[PDB]
Amino acid sequence: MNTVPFTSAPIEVTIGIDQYSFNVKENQPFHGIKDIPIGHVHVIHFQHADNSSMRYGYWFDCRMGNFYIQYDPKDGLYKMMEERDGAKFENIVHNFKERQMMVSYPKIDEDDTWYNLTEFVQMDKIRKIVRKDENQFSYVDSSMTTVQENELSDPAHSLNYTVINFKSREAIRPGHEMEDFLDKSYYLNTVMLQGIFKNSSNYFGELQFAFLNAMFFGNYGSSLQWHAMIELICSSATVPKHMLDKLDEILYYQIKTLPEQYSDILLNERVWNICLYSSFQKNSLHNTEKIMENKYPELL
Amino acid sequence: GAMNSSNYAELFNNDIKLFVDDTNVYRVTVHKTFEGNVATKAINGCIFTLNPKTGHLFLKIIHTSVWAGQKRLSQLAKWKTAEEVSALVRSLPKEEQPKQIIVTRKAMLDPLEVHMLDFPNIAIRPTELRLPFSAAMSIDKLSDVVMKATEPQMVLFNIYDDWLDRISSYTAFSRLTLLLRALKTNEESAKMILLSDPTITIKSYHLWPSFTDEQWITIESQMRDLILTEYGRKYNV
Ligand SMILES: CO/N=C1/CCS(=O)(=O)c2ccc(F)cc21
Repeated sequence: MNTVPFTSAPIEVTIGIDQYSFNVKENQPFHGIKDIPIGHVHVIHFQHADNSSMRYGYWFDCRMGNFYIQYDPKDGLYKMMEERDGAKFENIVHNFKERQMMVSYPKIDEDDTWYNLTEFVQMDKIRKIVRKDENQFSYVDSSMTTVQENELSDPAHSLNYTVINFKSREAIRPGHEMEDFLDKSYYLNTVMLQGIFKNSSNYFGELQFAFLNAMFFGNYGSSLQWHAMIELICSSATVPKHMLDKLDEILYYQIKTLPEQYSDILLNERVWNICLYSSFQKNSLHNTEKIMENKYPELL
Repeated sequence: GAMNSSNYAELFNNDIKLFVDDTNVYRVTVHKTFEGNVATKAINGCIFTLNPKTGHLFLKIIHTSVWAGQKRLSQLAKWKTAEEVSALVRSLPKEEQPKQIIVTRKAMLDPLEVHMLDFPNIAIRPTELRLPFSAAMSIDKLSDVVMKATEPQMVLFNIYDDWLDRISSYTAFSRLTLLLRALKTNEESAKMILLSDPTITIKSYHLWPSFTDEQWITIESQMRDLILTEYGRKYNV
């Protein structure tokens, strides 16, 4: 078990850790979150009480270093910062964990939600979508645009998700125009899986990461990317059987975890109706279809 | 974006553009089988690809063999249209290639866009106009070459005959769409108007009769009357 230590909490802020969240008052004595599970990536995220504009946060993995939060009053945000030292990161926290004012990462032992949302997500891949190589952790916020959005303006601050475009030469073989546009199997299996992603686990990893950025930060380009990666699978007649079964599980837990009041903006009617009811894989997503119908029957 | 009543004069400017109409590509007769079920029999069709400024018509005849052993023909027809339009563009010299292609039905947008990915700078546009180009097969010489074809064939026409010697493209297109709207609303009466007098001849190298200017005004009036009436005979007014 590992801990994210906070220098202090000078501005009132709602703090999220994975799917949990709690309110901290201005200058409340708060030095962190403990019992953070090893073996998964995590995200710690922030929404200031005064400006609900800009939800922002940090993807990190405790195995990759000792990470802490300190507020910067010039830039006006809680920053994740790195301190390599067992004669400092240990010498400072060992004092902080004698005075007990952290809440437990509050994991119910029956609960596999976070594992199920991050099964295929790996920090090394996050750090390639979010390019800032001097840090072991990755910053994302509400406003960051994606590479594909910028093609249609600061590159250093972009989300470099894999570009998917169904009406592109990458997607459409010359002479197979109609075939490839109505059955994207070529583009999914040859271009994307074998060529770009190398395997389905990397594909699912980016899909899961896009969903989580959409959910936690309201990042619109991430939501676009999540729906595009779903639609590319559902619109392929030929998908490995293991991928379909796993996709049904992935989507089930994402739909399960979505806030009920955010379905209006985070869920694209056209993609979901096409995927569950019109597409090649209409009959292959039983768990996802059942939860979508019992929880969001309006969208459909 | 889409073409409508507001940007109508763009059709006649000096940017090359083509209208593509696919309504006559896949044509069938419906009949009963010996067992009393219904079946279709395809007949020859055509793509109607028109330069509205110049009158040049690229009539690509769609021979029934192209459907043999194929499924979902109405969907295939749109992709076949787009394949042939894109082939036509590639066949034209660069300075003859269109800067825009306007499809008369919105279902052609995605098939044409995908077939034209190699031409990123040719705009594929829908239109809100209800153009009457389905009635092209009511022009006897066009119908005749389509039905007689025994293999795929491209036939070139000027759908304006010699009219541009005397009138502008705007006026020529207006006359054409009037004639075709009439032919579509009441073919028999439209054809009686045009062809009730066998001495106003159609030149061997033309599609329509050799009307004088004054006879064209009478003709056009008679076509308007027909369209207004049919609109009464239909809604009772
Ligand atoms: C008052 O804490 N100041 C600091 C900055 C120096 S550090 O890197 O050792 C550090 C580490 C963890 C922490 F929660 C706070 C601090």
